[PDB]
Amino acid sequence: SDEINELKEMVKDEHIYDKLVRSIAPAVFGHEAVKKGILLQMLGGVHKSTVEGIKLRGDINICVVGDPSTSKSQFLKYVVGFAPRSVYTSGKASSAAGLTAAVVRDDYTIEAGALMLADNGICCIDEFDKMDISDQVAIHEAMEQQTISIAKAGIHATLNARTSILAAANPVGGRYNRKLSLRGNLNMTAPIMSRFDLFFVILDDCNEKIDTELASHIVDLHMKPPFSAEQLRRYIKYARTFKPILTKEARSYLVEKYKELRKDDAQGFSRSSYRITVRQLESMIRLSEAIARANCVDEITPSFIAEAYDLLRQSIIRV
Amino acid sequence: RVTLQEAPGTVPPGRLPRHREVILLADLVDVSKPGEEVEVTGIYKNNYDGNLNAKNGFPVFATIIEANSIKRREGNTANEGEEGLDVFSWTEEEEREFRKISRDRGIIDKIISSMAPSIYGHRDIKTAVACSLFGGVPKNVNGKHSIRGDINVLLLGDPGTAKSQILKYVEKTAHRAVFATGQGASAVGLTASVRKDPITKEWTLEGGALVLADKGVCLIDEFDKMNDQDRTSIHEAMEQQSISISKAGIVTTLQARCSIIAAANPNGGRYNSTLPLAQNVSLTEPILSRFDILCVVRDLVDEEADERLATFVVDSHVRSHPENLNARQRRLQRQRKKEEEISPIPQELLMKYIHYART
Amino acid sequence: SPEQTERVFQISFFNLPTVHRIRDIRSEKIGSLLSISGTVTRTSEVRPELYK
Amino acid sequence: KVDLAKIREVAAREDLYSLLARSIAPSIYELEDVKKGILLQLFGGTNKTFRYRGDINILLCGDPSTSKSQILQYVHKITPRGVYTSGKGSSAVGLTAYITRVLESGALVLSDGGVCCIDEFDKMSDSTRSVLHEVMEQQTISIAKAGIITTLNARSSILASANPIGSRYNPNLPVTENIDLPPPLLSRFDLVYLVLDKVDEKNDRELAKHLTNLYLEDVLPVEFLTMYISYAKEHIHPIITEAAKTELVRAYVGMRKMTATTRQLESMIRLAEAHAKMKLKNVVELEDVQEAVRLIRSAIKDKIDMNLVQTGKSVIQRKLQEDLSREIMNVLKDQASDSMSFNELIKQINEHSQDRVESSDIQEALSRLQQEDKVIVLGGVRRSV
DNA sequence: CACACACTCTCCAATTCTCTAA
DNA sequence: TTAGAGAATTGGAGAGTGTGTTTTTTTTTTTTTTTTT
Ligand SMILES: Nc1ncnc2c1ncn2[C@@H]1O[C@H](COP(=O)(O)OP(=O)(O)NP(=O)(O)O)[C@@H](O)[C@H]1O
Ligand SMILES: [Mg+2]
Repeated sequence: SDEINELKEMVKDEHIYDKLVRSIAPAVFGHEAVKKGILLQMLGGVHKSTVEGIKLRGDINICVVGDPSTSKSQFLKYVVGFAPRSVYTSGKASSAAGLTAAVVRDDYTIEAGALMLADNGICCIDEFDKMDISDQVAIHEAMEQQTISIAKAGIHATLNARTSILAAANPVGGRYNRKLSLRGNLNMTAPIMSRFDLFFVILDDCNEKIDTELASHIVDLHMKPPFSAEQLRRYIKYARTFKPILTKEARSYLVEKYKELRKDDAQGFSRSSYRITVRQLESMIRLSEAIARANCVDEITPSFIAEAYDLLRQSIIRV
Repeated sequence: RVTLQEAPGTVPPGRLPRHREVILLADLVDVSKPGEEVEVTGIYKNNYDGNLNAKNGFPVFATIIEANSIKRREGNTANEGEEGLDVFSWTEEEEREFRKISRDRGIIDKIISSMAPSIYGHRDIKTAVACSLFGGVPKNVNGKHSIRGDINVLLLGDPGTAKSQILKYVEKTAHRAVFATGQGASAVGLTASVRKDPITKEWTLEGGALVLADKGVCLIDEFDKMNDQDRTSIHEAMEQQSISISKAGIVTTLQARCSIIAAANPNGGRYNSTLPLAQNVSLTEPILSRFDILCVVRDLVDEEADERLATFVVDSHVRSHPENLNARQRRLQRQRKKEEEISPIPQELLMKYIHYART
Repeated sequence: SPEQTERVFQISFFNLPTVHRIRDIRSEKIGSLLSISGTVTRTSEVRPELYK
Repeated sequence: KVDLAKIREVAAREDLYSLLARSIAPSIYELEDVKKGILLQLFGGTNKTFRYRGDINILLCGDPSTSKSQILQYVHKITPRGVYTSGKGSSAVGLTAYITRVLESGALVLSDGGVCCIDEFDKMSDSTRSVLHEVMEQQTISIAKAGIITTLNARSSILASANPIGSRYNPNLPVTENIDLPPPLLSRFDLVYLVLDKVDEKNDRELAKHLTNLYLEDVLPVEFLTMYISYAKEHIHPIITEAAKTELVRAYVGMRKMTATTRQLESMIRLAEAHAKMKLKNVVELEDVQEAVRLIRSAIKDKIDMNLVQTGKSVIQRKLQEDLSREIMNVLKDQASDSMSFNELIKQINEHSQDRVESSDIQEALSRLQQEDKVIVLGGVRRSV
């Protein structure tokens, strides 16, 4: 009951959703839309199994991209410190079998990889653009189908990988070439570009009032948040127990907001997309469920779909 | 004896799988093949033996399951409606129901609409999946010559288009099936390999995915992303439906009568409709000709097909939500209600109808 | 009901004043209650001892 | 097998920082700023629990023809704990850790607060370079094998040494190129010294006459220095003063106006702690901060070359992207195809378009243009959108 | 095989029990 | 009441029977998987 009075004090608050994105990664100055994404990643969508035996992904995948200098890895430091069932790994150190699973001998057996060791939690991947593409493709089943399946020597197998991915990346050339849409800054192709639910570009654009604020934070961080890590961890474990329901006004609004994303991504005489697939429709479902989990409400309003839709526009629009 | 080990999807990750010795007696022998997920009922027993008591240094007894029945954990498994040791067996009142529906005018188009009933559109893929899932007829001519009866299918296309969900549905629906993926599948994890025992320490065969799916289906997700050295192991099992090993003084031929369903993406990750097929894909004529249905999926934008698709996907999330006359029977009237909104035919009936039509 | 057996009680002492390392172990302390700190490398099956 | 008053003799002194520098390595001729920084690495900054830590990391770079390896030896002689090894000197798992018939442990571990000396660092294999990011950025290692799931604390101050690849280090060309070493690992060092000098009589007349001065006969705390270091590391734990904060910010702003990532501010904070731990001062002040800068300026000034990029080379990559755009459009106009063999691409682009650009730069610009989706590569074959 | 150890079988005499007369 | 002769039970000599013991284990080829080449 000593703890229940704190959850009661939290869920009653007029502005709790603001207090949550301000309590995430408190050692990192600014980047408030990334704080918001990381909160939603730790809440997740509702996992669903269809009457046809087809499984649907509930977990959210976030990609952070930016300059090689601009704080991205301090999120990965934070998340692997905060979130249960989590691992750190990175691109140059990577391999296909290091990420997923390897086969070991001397009879053969499974050696668990980074995406299995983080099953029901977050796999944090650093240096992601520097990962060899032959090792990058190994996660395409584990990102979407949430299982790793294997056929080698005498050991065929199928393994769980119900893991959220948080990936940190550098542009090809270091500097985010602001002249380009995200689809051109980064060595990723449509198969994996469409797997991540949303992308954040983050930058250190040199300006003196920002520079003086940031330097002031980094010196005060040397021994100079509205919630504690112990409070925020208990709030999340509470929020994760809701399974939000899509109301009829939200169901009908969601179809029009997906049409408005999908109409604009079209290119060439064929009207082919590149970023918008139905994985981004299911991403609005996953995000509006996590947005509802943070509010501790069992039912989705269309305003939570608007908040999800702006979190998708914030990845797409760069000209 | 059968050494039975924990199932890798229930074994917590990074912790070792446990095993037990199981004993099969008269009429239970030869019931299960190495590598199946099996469910045993039996008597848990123990006996003295000195080797335990010697090496462990305590009065400790070895334990054995004397098996009294065996079931093979096929189907969807998160399902209360599927009793008995064989989920693909039918009763007489079920065979009579197959005969009734088989003479429905338009039964083919009902069955095709029931392939992955929660995936919208793609009726050409559902058609190709239905044909591969029932198969043709295998033929032998005066004993001299033979023709392949299995139908192979290539799902080639753009991202986020249910190529992988169609394959994961066929793994639930087919009688014997095996699933494999890209860099996770080797030349001899498909096919077959030779093992050396640590004790008797001479050579034996271990069967790969195309043996463990024999009279069944092998599902190859991200087929374009296999190594060419691994991908070219399939060429014998596509047409000759065999695996001819000659390794370590073992020289022999296994049978491998699978249908193979494969899913791939084009070069650059997207289909480019102005190019010929041989330029959209990194494959070549000997493997492209072994596939005998090709499905091309283009994810083009359209303001009304994307309303119909988005409506179906939104309704499919609400219907599949985990919070949407005794309880063990009463759950089946709601499972039947939800399933029959989507599908012309019950999925439990279609699984048994397919196995019946194949056998 | 059948007859139900004698219950065996595991007395579980805890919260000792002092902790020993694996390198601090000495035969002089045989049969005496210690606490030991260490990291697990392996665990065996759960097996039945013949107790009585 | 096989007193406090002495600290006060040293700790009161006017010359103190220069005394300690000239007595950690008394055979070594000059290189005074190298000695002065290595000294701060021996003491280190400050630590806290509830992030950053008082470990410090230093790279030496320059011709193989000089005493810099002998410095790496003196540091191994002076330091508490620590290990000496080199870049080619083991497999990756032999430098980090492994599992056997059960922990194998290497040079990058079992030296918490101790100087991990490494030589030949330029010719370390890249699989072995890729060991260090978790250690240098998070003080830690992660492993999982054979039922073991585990993390290990690495916690070593690295002292690295590197040669130029091949011939003498050219001074015009950049430090990132001339070591052939990746900027996100290079940017991970707190200080990088170009340990270089020319043939120079007005030095070498002294150095040769100093080196041969050793053979002529039958202030230097020769042991008390390593004990002074040990007692300083035991007892002294600095803190930032408000009068230090205003300068740490102002100097970082000056360097940002001048060209300074926030890793420079993190380096300044930890060095200014070590320069307060030296003098045993237990408190960080303006007079300590100004040496932390002056040492960094003496290191870097003596744009930070990330991705091996330079301003006068990234403009060239953008001109090469334009060169591919025009070169394919004019052939689409004049020739009976929108595609050409790569031999005929090198035989337009390399022969008269510009100063000589090799096939690897063409493949870079063209790949970044596949990502922008303006040409299709097939198999050797390239075709316009 | 053959030569020590482990273990049982059998006989013989050594000791203690019991009764009688000095 | 002591002390000495005759009867019964136990100890252990020693004869007899039965069992286990040598003992190794790297080396050299063949394979299949990861990764560092
Ligand atoms: N036509 C569809 N109808 C309903 N749901 C769909 C449809 N197409 C895709 N989806 C859903 O969106 C996701 C993408 O399907 P998936 O099978 O993972 O894509 P895929 O075609 O194999 N793409 P990829 O893995 O990138 O090559 C899954 O959750 C599907 O359930
Ligand atoms: Mg797929």
